[PDB]
Amino acid sequence: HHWGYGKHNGPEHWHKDFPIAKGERQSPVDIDTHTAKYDPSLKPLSVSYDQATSLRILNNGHAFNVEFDDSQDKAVLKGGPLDGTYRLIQFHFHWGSLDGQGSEHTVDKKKYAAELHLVHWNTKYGDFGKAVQQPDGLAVLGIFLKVGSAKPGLQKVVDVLDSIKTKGKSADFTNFDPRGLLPESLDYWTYPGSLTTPPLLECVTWIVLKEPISVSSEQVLKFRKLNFNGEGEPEELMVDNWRPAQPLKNRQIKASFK
Ligand SMILES: NS(=O)(=O)c1ccc(N2CCCC2=O)c([N+](=O)[O-])c1
Ligand SMILES: [Hg+2]
Ligand SMILES: [Zn+2]
Repeated sequence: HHWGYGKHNGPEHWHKDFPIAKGERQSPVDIDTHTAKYDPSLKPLSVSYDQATSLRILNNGHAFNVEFDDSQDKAVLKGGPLDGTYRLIQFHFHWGSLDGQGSEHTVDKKKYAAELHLVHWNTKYGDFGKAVQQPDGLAVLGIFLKVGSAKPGLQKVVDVLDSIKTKGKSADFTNFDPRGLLPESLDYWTYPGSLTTPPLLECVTWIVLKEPISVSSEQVLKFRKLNFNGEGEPEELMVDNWRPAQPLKNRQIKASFK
C-alpha cells in the first residue's frame, strides 16, 4: 500500500513510488567528524524565535508536527551557509523503540535517541509549496536528543501527546517557545540534502547542530505511546520512524568549527 516504516512499506520500498530515493543528494547521512571540512567562510547561525507563534500539534501518521504561523517574518533562521531569510513552518521528531537508535543523522556511526527537525522555507519563494520546487528552498535545523536529564522546554510537548495519540488527530497548541529546545552551542555541520520522508525532494540545506539536548527517559518514552494508526484500527505504536543513512556520493560536509 502506501509508505511508512514497517517491514512491507519501509525505507527499502520507497524507490518504487518515489524514484528519487536513490538520488544524488539524499538525507540522512552519516557525518564523519574527521572527513568534514572546517570552513571559516561560514557565518554564525542566526535563530530569531522571539516572535514565534505556534498554532497546532498534529499526528500525521508518520510522526507528530507542531505547526507555526508562517504568514509573517516571525520565527526566522538566517546566517550560516544560508542566503536570505527562512521561516519556521513546523518542527517534529524522529525517535526509536530503544534509547540506542532514533536519530536519522549519525555522528561517527553513532545514533542518538531521537532528532528534532525545525523545518524552514526560503521567503524569496512566497510559500512552502514553491520552496520545495527549488534546490535551496528549505533549511532544516537538526538537533539530536540523548537520554539523560529532563528538558523543561520539551515538557509542554510531552503532556499534550495523549490527545493526538492517533493519525489525523490534532489539538490547539499555542504559545510554545521553540527556543527552549535549543542546545547551548550553535556549532553545526551543513550539507546539501533532501527531505528524509516522502516526497524526498532534494531541496534542503541541512544544518545539523553538533551539540545534543538531553531529555529524560520518561520524556522519550511518552513519544513511543503514540500510534501510526487512525482511531478504530489495530494499534501500531509510533516507533522507529527514522530513515537509514544514505550514500554521501558527490557531497562534502562542512563544519563551522575545529
Ligand atoms: N524529516 S524532514 O525534516 O526532512 C521533512 C519531512 C517531510 C516534510 N513534509 C513535506 C510535506 C509535508 C511534510 O511534513 C518536510 N518538509 O516540510 O519539507 C520535512
Ligand atoms: Hg527541490
Ligand atoms: Zn524529520
